[PDB]
Amino acid sequence: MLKIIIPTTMLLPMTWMSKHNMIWINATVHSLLISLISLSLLNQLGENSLNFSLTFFSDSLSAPLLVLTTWLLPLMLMASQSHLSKETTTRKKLYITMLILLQLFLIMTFTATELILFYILFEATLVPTLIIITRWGNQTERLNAGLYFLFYTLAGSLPLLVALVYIQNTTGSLNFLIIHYWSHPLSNSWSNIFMWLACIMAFMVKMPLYGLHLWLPKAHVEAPIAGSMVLAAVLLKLGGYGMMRITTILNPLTNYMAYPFLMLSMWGMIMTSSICLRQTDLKSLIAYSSVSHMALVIVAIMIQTPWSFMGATALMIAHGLTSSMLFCLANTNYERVHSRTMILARGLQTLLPLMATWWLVASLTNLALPPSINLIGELFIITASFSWSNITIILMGMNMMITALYSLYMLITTQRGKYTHHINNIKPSFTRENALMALHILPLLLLTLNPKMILGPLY
Amino acid sequence: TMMSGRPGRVPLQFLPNEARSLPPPKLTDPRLVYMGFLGYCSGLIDNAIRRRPVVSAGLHRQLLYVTSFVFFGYYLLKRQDYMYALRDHDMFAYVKSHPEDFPEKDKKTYGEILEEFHPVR
Amino acid sequence: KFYIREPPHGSPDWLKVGLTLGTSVFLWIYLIKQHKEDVLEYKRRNGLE
Amino acid sequence: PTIRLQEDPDPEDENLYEKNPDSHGYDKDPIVDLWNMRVVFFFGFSIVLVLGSTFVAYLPDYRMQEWARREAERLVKYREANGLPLMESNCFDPNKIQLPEDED
Amino acid sequence: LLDLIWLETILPKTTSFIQMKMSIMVSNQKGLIKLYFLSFLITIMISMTLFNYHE
Amino acid sequence: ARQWQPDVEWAEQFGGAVMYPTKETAHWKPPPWNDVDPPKDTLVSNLTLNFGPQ
Amino acid sequence: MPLVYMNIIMAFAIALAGLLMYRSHLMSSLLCLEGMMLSLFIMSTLIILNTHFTLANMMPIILLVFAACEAALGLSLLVMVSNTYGTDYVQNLNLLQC
Amino acid sequence: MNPIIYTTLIMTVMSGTMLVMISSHWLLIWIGFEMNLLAMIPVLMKNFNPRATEAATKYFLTQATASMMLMMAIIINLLYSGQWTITKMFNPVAMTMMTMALAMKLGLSPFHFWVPEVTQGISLQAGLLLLTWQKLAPLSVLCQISQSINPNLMLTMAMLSILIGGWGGLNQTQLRKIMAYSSIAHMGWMTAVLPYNTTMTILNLLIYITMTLAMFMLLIHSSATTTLSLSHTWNKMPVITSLMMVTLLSMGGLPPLSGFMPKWMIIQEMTKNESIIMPTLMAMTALLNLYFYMRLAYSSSLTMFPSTNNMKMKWQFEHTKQMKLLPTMIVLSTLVLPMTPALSSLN
Amino acid sequence: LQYGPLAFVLGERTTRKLTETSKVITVDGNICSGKGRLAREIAEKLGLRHFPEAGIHYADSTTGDGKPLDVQLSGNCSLEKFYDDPKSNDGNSYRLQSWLYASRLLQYADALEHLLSTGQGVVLERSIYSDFVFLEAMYRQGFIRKQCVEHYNEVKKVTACEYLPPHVVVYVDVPVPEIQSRIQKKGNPHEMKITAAYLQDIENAYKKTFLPEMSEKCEVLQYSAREAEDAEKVVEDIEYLKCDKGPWPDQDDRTFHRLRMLVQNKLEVLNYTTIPVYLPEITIGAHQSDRVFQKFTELPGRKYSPGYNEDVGDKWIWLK
Ligand SMILES: CCCCCCCCCCCCCCCCCC(=O)OC[C@H](COP(=O)([O-])OCC(O)COP(=O)([O-])OC[C@@H](COC(=O)CCCCCCCCCCCCCCCCC)OC(=O)CCCCCCCCCCCCCCCCC)OC(=O)CCCCCCCCCCCCCCCCC
Ligand SMILES: CCCCCCCCCCCCCCCCC[C@@H](O)O[C@H](CO[C@H](O)CCCCCCCCCCCCCCC)COP(=O)(O)OCC[N+](C)(C)C
Ligand SMILES: CCCCCCCCCCCCCCCCC[C@@H](O)O[C@H](CO[C@H](O)CCCCCCCCCCCCCCC)COP(=O)(O)OCC[N+](C)(C)C
Ligand SMILES: CCCCCCCCCCCCCCCCC[C@@H](O)O[C@H](CO[C@H](O)CCCCCCCCCCCCCCC)COP(=O)(O)OCC[N+](C)(C)C
Ligand SMILES: CCCCCCCC/C=C\CCCCCCCC(=O)O[C@H](COC(=O)CCCCCCC/C=C/CCCCCCCC)COP(=O)(O)OCCN
Ligand SMILES: Nc1ncnc2c1ncn2[C@@H]1O[C@H](COP(=O)(O)OP(=O)(O)O)[C@@H](O)[C@H]1O
Repeated sequence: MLKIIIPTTMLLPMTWMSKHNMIWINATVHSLLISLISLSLLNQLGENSLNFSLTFFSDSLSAPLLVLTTWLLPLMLMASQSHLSKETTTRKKLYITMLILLQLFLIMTFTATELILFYILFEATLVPTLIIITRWGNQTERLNAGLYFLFYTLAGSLPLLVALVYIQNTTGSLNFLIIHYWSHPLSNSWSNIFMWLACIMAFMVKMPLYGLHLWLPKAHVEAPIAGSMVLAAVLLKLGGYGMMRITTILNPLTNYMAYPFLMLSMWGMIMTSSICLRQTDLKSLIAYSSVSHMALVIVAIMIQTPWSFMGATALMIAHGLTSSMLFCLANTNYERVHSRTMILARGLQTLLPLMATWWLVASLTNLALPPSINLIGELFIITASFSWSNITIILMGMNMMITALYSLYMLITTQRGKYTHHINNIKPSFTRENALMALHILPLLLLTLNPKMILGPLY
Repeated sequence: TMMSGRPGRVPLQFLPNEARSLPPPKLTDPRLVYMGFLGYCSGLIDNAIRRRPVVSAGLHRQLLYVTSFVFFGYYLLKRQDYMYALRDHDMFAYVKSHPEDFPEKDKKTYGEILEEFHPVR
Repeated sequence: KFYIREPPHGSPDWLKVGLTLGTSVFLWIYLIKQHKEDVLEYKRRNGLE
Repeated sequence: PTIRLQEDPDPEDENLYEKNPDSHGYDKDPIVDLWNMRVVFFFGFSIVLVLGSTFVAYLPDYRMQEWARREAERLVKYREANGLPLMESNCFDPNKIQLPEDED
Repeated sequence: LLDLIWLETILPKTTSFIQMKMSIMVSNQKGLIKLYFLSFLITIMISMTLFNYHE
Repeated sequence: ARQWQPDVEWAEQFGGAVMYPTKETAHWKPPPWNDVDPPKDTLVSNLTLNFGPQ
Repeated sequence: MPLVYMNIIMAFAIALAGLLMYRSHLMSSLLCLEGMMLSLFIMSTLIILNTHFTLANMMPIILLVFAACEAALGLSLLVMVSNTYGTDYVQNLNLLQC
Repeated sequence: MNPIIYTTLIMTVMSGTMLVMISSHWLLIWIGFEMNLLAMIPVLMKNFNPRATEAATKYFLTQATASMMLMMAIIINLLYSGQWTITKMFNPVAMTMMTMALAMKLGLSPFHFWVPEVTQGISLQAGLLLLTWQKLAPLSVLCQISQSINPNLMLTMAMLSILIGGWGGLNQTQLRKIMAYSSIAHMGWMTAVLPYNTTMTILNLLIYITMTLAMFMLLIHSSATTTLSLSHTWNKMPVITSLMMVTLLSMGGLPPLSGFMPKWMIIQEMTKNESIIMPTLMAMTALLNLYFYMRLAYSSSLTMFPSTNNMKMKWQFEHTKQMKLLPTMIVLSTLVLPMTPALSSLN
Repeated sequence: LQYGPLAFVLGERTTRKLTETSKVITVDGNICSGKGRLAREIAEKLGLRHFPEAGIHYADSTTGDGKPLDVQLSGNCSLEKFYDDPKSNDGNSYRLQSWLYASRLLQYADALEHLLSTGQGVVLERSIYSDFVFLEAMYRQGFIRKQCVEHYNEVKKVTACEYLPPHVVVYVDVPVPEIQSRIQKKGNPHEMKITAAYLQDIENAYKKTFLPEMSEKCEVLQYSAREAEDAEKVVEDIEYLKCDKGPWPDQDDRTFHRLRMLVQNKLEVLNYTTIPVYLPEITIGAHQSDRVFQKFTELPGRKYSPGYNEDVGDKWIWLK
């Protein structure tokens, strides 16, 4: 699959040799071409993976993630080129380089065939993101946000490295195929309990689990728009991919281990969905929405049923798209009014109608309206949980009610009512913003047309 | 430690005579290409630090950087391959000379081995 | 223009350019010859060709 | 000086619609702006979106699901034509399985 | 109560406080070699009677 | 509108003798810009000798 | 092991402790260092004399030579410290505290 | 100092280190250490001031005491076995004495106190020399006798060094003290794997020396010795600060950078043994070093600090003498992880 | 071969090019004195090199093309605005004072480099040793604050201690009424606003501090207004001096090697001028710093090194 990896490494010097006023055009065009190329990975087999070489492979869980990454890069390029207009050409090329390196690391991450290479790229993704946040953020809290983001990740991921090298020393290999075919049960031991914790906690922190989720509001609120897009769309799904890969070795230990994580995920689902009801900041509301959805994905991965895994894959894809669109929609208003307070700019449907319908469709997909892929994934997870325990429906049911509540609350607060009288600098929506919204939203509907492409290997 | 003392080893050779019975790394070896890339990056950083046009300032010195890195990398790769070949040779010889420590166990089929089943529910 | 004429010449320092290119060419030729000799020696030892 | 710095004042926002009433919000130069709009629309909506969706809709059935249906039809036909249970609870033939001789 | 206070208190704020306290304790030395070499003597005595006795 | 960048008040917290000023190290002073402390004007004490009369 | 070996090793330990403990004057610490050289010389000579190793009879000479090198180094440093402060007190050597 | 005398002193330092490395006799190794110290003392005092005199005196006292202990260990080993060859160290008391002597020569905790003071009191060139070249000989001797080394004592000192370097580095505003504390932590990382595999020790040594050379050469290029003096560099040399930030990230140990490779190999080698807890603690403690590296990166490259008016005059002048191999050290300090298997040419 | 350790180990010494006529000379006088013409006459009679007094754009003349740059890109201060509004709250007074001190330090380094490289002597129209008189004049008149004086003193303490004082100190003494009359006869509108107390403070500083301090280490030759015109007398007075009291007779080849390594590398000379002391008058915010620095690199021959700027006519770049 070097036919996708090498064009990105070629995006690098093409950007660094493009003339000063053609960087955005070249980057967008060739990133769109690269996404078109990567779209060919969706032709998956039904029994085994696509083993390209000794180091790279692809199944139907990683192909939609790769397509999502390659599609997200041009969207971030379009969203970034507005707030970087006054920026010097060299640092604009540096920003584009950061985005390209992030894409390359993500692309190699989803297809690395042994656990150590996956770990190396999984953690290499931290450097471009940190540089983006702490160099191109706007406020003074970006430094502390970057510190939280870095150290939460590393604290949970270093024990993963120790566990991985221990596992290879004991079993002889870390290639995923060999690990799956030669898998053996884990005994009920303290050593095994701590090896389970070391294997699981890094991905819990990345999801994030409700407990260790504090870094996420700081990182997503202080980041520039492209940073927020990549954090919400792809970087949260690294933990889900890692769990769905590493879990095969962990069983049968997971049955008595997953209890605290399941309880944390469900109750924190309720808690973080309730937090969105009293959020005075829009970006923080979207961030806590992401936390609750990813808690649902954690429950799905933990209970380990085929329907669970299909729902988790669908929910990961759907949430990536929806959260990216919501962040872009919020950033449009932010660039209008230079403040993130929700109640500052009100009644925007009167002044920005098409942007108002973009808001409506984003909010509708956020609260899992049928037959969107959001609800497909959520309902599959809910059915799997009901099979796991019939009492889960109460918690699941409560979450659905609060999710619809804060989604429509955000829509009503920002779009309806009467426009604030003092603000007179609300210009008509640009073609760039409307195109960006359309390019987020059209793939969601086209995907609900053909939903088997994002349902994972268990399909 | 482990490889420091070995019989019949010249102290500062860096490339024993027995290493010539191994296939040399190809000149298009990806590791050599990475060494050349490292040389190119060193040349570019040299241009940037000295406040010169990064891509085009000194072509002769950039070429010297690239060829120096490739030249060192070729012998580095040869020595790497030789040491790994020695490791495998010694391990195989030790396995062969100590049969009782590496015995071939009986082959069992999955129809005979009884693995406990853990239901997922 | 420059007030003083920037001791690194406005033309290339032909001596340094000369020996830099010379050592690059020499290194490349030596590496090619070493590779050919290694290939022949390896084929001679192992009974291939 | 009653100040702390020799710092530039914060500049005000530059409205793109002022110098270009039809500005597309891509760049300040109208020509580069128009061409950025055109390339985004053509390579996003025309090439990747429509042609990619068409390519995805006509992907060959490598998932082997019509094949599975045909195989199921053949086995059901054969088994019902011979008075067979149409599916057995043993995934593998018990004869090729050697259970432990005793558990007492 | 939970996010802005207690979840902050337990993992990151406790870590920062403990690391800052340990940094202040370790770094703030008087700069005098008298105390340093007294510490060296204590360390040497401990090593001889602990690690060394158990051969 | 513009991105926030550190000011004098922000930069002066990295200009002390150490990070985390405390009660004990509050009276420490940062070393001289060039690492040359002023010469301590040590009073020289010559030997005073009675040479004679005896 | 003989008892004279105990006495020499105790002399070395006493000199090491005396060096480790600092009072005021630097000079006394250099005295302790030179005493440690003296004890090492005596121990080496006794061991070398007892088992008839002929070729090591020269190493105490080299030990004394490098002992003198250390002594000269310490004296030069003490000269410079006293020139800076007027006394050889170790309390003055505290500029690198901050 | 006369250039001829300075060159002679530097070559005497290097010849003492080489004599330590090429000698099979204990007396000759001791003589190499003594020659190294004798020529090393004036180099610290090349630029004369009270602080340089203090650093020279403290360094001399520490190294002289270490030489005392090393000679005593040699003599005890001779007494209990008439052997002059550097080998298994037949006596355990002599082995403990030798281990503490070499650890105090290296600066391993609890003997770490001298290093921050001596590094701060000397110039950046002498600090570079002290923190790179002066570690080779004690580490070579420790490598040669690692079979008889006691795991309990060496691992205790290594863990103490990592903890103390991480903690002490957090409190520091001066750059030389930060480099000294990072040196102590890296020394602990090097000596933790010493009883298990000396090839990993040599690999960590080479990577650390490359990163340290890059960092000192960057700090010499931009004449900065404090945090705020380095906060000015972006207004004169932005490329230097960007390279410094990447080098700092590499120093922290984050992948895919060169710095990550030594810890990754050491952890793997320790887990080939049982040794599970200690590598975990080592990584969680190296997090502190990463933290204060990031503090430096925030102050120097990822934000823009206020400048002064006189920098406009510096804008018109070039860097007169350019240090060779700065570009090479930066590249080797960042982009060398894919060449990791080449460590097999080290054993 | 650029001068360095290698050129010192083999061959080059500088006491074999000092020919007893070097005699670094600095001429000092109160504003609007005939010191410039006296210095020019002294230089052309003695065969020395004359250094015109360092102004705001002195560094511009030694870099790139000798043409001055914009005030916003170099200096960021004007002398005219100091004469118009010496108490303006933008900090122009002390900013100008510190920029002038840095310019004088650079000029002293250049003069010393020329002296130690060719042996030829130099004549200076002022020095870093006498720049403090304007500082004290501003401070006594309330133009600047005490913190500015402390910052100046720190920079001067860490910078001026590394150089050698001039051999001969020439002072042109012209009383305050006469210099006021000369300013009135000048024609410049801006200067005419100099209060007499300012010139009195400058004169007081020169007589009380500069000359007494320079007396212990230099040859001080005071003159009067009428003695300055006949420069032959001054030159033959300089020819019959005994340079015996300063630190110059105590200088070896190693001290000269150190000083010659210091006088080149102007970045090392200017190192301690930009110490991180945050005075509001001279501290520049991040945004303005970035903007002005970006503007500086947009200049015709300032983006790259002095040999690699294509847009000023440098060819063969790819082969350098
Ligand atoms: C994994 C896949 C591959 C990835 C490998 C890693 C990345 C690539 C290699 C990296 C090293 C290579 C270059 C390093 C030296 C360059 C330094 C530099 O500044 O460049 C300026 C230079 C432009 O300057 P200029 O033109 O001379 O004039 C403008 C002035 O110089 C303007 O001068 P200025 O003074 O105004 O500049 C000021 C600016 C200058 O500051 C900088 O430019 C930053 C310098 C980069 C640091 C590099 C450190 C070492 C590399 C480590 C990389 C880490 C990767 C791992 C991921 C973590 C990311 C950190 O500083 C700032 O403004 C502050 C911004 C702070 C941001 C902090 C982030 C910085 C670190 C990020 C590094 C990430 C990699 C960047 C790679 C490219 C960067 C140029 O850039 C280039 O032109 C070179 C780009 C590459 C050239 C390749 C072209 C070859 C031919 C093309 C065709 C290809 C083959 C053809 C055949 C096909 C058949 C047809
Ligand atoms: C903020 C969010 C953080 C993330 C939260 C992650 C939660 C991780 C918790 C892991 C759950 C399982 C760990 C222990 C397994 C068994 C539970 C315990 O009760 O053991 C009992 C045993 O009784 C006692 O509880 C033994 C453990 C006593 C010590 C544990 C106390 C720890 C206090 C909790 C601290 C909070 C955790 C967070 C730390 C920062 C069971 O009896 P037994 O069947 O015989 O033993 C089964 C295990 N065997 C078979 C291997 C032996
Ligand atoms: C960032 C990487 C840092 C690299 C450091 C500098 C890189 C260049 C190294 C300079 C090359 C010349 C050194 C030696 C050449 C000829 C001398 C020859 O005799 O050396 C022999 C063999 O050569 C050297 O031993 C090996 C040098 C190889 C260095 C490169 C390995 C780098 C580690 C992996 C990182 C990847 C780097 C990729 C290139 C940048 C010594 O054999 P031996 O007497 O028995 O060893 C005694 C000590 N032992 C046994 C304990 C080892
Ligand atoms: C502004 C005006 C609005 C109102 C006017 C609207 C105009 C008319 C629109 C109304 C018509 C409704 C459509 C009716 C459905 C017909 C389409 C259907 O037949 O196609 C589906 C097929 O859907 C496609 O598969 C959709 C492709 C999915 C999108 C591809 C992704 C594009 C790349 C963008 C990046 C996305 C990244 C996220 C991760 C993937 C059926 O699936 P399938 O039965 O099997 O295929 C049939 C062909 N076979 C039989 C040969 C197999
Ligand atoms: C955002 C913050 C998150 C931080 C989470 C970090 C902690 C993750 C959980 C523990 C990680 C450390 C596990 C160690 C690596 C696993 C390797 C392993 O399992 O192998 C075991 C080794 O098991 C161990 O040694 C485990 C020792 C644990 C010591 C480290 C203490 C860490 C703190 C413990 C409690 C906290 C952990 C949970 C906290 C969750 C986060 C709140 C078997 O080795 P043997 O010695 O050969 O035994 C069998 C042969 N006789
Ligand atoms: N350190 C300083 N501070 C303020 N003004 C100064 C300083 N140095 C020189 N000047 C001004 O520069 C101008 C020229 O000085 P001067 O030599 O007296 O005139 P001329 O060149 O005609 O002889 C004068 O107006 C003087 O005030």
